[PDB]
Amino acid sequence: XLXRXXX
Amino acid sequence: LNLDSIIGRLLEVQGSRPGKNVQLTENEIRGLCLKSREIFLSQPILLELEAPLKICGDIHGQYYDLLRLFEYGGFPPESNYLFLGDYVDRGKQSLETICLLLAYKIKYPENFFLLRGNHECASINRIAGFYDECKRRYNIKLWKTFTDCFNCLPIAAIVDEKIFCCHGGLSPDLQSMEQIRRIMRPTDVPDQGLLCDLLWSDPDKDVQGWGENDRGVSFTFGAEVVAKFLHKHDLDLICRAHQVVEDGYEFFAKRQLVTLFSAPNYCGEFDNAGAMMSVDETLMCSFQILKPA
Ligand SMILES: [Cl-]
Ligand SMILES: [Mn+2]
Ligand SMILES: [Mn+2]
Repeated sequence: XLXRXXX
Repeated sequence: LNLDSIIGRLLEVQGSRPGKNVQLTENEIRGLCLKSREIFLSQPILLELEAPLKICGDIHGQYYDLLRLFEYGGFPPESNYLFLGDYVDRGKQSLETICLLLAYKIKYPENFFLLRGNHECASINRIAGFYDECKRRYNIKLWKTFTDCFNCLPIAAIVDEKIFCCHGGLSPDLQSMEQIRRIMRPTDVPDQGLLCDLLWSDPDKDVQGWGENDRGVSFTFGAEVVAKFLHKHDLDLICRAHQVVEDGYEFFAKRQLVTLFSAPNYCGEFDNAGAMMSVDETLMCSFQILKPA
């Protein structure tokens, strides 16, 4: 979820 | 370049409260980048490695976890190491992480190996944290120096003709290992093609053949692509990283592919361990695991 480039 | 002084300062913080920085000089880090880049260019882009060795997946600037991995597995050169990429971004200490890895590459260039991950790419690390860390703690010129070094990292490795290692995974354009060997360096990571896929693709349990990748680039691939690849090239295992896995490691396609992820506690969603894979002299694989906090 950190941003799906990737949690 | 006083490598032992650099390594000594990087290791000094073992046992400190996780978070303590090691601030090398700008000239020292430039030297690490320039010398390691020379070494990367002097060695093949497709490495041919021998077991035994330890294989590590993504680190993402989790420097104290890197130190734990070395504590568990043996500090170089007590064990040979292959890292699969994604050294920087996301974590708090990308600088210490990459500096220690580059220092060990220079000190032990035939016993310590670093592959390129998709985060070893200016387009990605501009946004995902490494540029900001360089700008805050050093300057942007040093970030470019890092980029120039990353552009020379090797892309894949084959251990004892049996384990194919890369950061991401397979490519629909990968028909011969010679295609990898023909890739010229320095290079950026393209947004499509063989080099892109090797750093970006993912295995998927629900894909037959090649599918669209949720990342917006490259592809997903299924279990039969893996089996066909291993059969064609007389390989036993694909070892890759790139995806967070709860156990630190995860097998795929009836244990024909393994994903390693070495940064524990990476995400807010689920807890994840970090794992390092020990490959013994006969290519038998076991794991050393940083369990989640
Ligand atoms: Cl498939
Ligand atoms: Mn990755
Ligand atoms: Mn990663």
